[PDB]
Amino acid sequence: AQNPNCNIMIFHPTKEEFNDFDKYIAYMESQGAHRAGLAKIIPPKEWKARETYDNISEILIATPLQQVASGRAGVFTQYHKKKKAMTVGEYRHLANSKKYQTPPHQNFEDLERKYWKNRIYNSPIYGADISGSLFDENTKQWNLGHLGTIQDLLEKECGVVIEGVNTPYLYFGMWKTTFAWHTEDMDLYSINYLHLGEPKTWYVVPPEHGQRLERLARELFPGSSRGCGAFLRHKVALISPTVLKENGIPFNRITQEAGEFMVTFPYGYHAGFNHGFNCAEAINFATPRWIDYGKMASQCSCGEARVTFSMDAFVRILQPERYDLWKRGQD
Ligand SMILES: O=C(O)CNC(=O)C(=O)O
Ligand SMILES: [Mg+2]
Ligand code: NI
Ligand SMILES: [Zn+2]
Repeated sequence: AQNPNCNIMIFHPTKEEFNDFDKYIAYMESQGAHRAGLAKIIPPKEWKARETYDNISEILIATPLQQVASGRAGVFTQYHKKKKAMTVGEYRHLANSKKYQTPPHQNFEDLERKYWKNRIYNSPIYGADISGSLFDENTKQWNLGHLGTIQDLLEKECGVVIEGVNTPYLYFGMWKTTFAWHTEDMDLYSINYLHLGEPKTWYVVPPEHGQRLERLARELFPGSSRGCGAFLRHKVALISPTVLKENGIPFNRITQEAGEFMVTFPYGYHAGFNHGFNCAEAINFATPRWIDYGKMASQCSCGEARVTFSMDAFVRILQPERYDLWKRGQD
């Protein structure tokens, strides 16, 4: 069995190997990369996402989100307070202001310490989930707006033809902006490219041990657990590495830098934070190996998780017994 310790693997494809996306995902899985829940892919030196970023300040962040925490430093939830619209140029200046900027630090480890000590005491503002792309249309390799669609994958594997679309999303971050512990919708893969700026630190639980994280989360967030049998779908709960280690939860960590891709694998729980002003692009995707994970994915029916249009068909086809209850939670 490849990668039996479930370590995060780092890949360096050549320009030739970067042509065929599906083939390279399958290669990484042949080497056991999925067992970690997360992999890093460093593009060949010949590749570029686009020519320059010199012209992005006019993108609008229609609904910036202030991430307000409650709890203790290592075990907290966050809620998103909506803020007035602002441009990427305005948001960058805000991220760099004395109130929000990255503090002085020695290295990524010191910064990680400072994040887990102090996160709860601040409310950083995140531009998340913005439909769009920063890949040049002429970038042919690993262009996250040109991937094979999940609808097409389901049609190819299972024969069924469904409505829905699959487009990328932009994320503009600042120091302490936080992504809560989650798996993807329908336990899909994700791919995330850090276009520019400061790093992103990731934490991940191997898929084979995801239920260990769920059981700890039920213990740590007991009211939330009574409210919903899949409350991690709400994407609000944070648990620190120290707390994970105290409770014996297997996990790994890695820091993504500008120019790098990360892939999350089906049912790989992940969480993390941004180091400073940055911009990422991410999209969900599927492969044949996903289908069994999609059939078994948990679902939130309490009403909180509210998701895209395209998840309807995935539930309806892969999980027809759950469909009626889940759709009630959507409506
Ligand atoms: O970058 C972020 O804020 C969160 N991204 C992801 O959870 C992802 O790419 O799957
Ligand atoms: Mg612009
Ligand atoms: Ni994710
Ligand atoms: Zn719920």
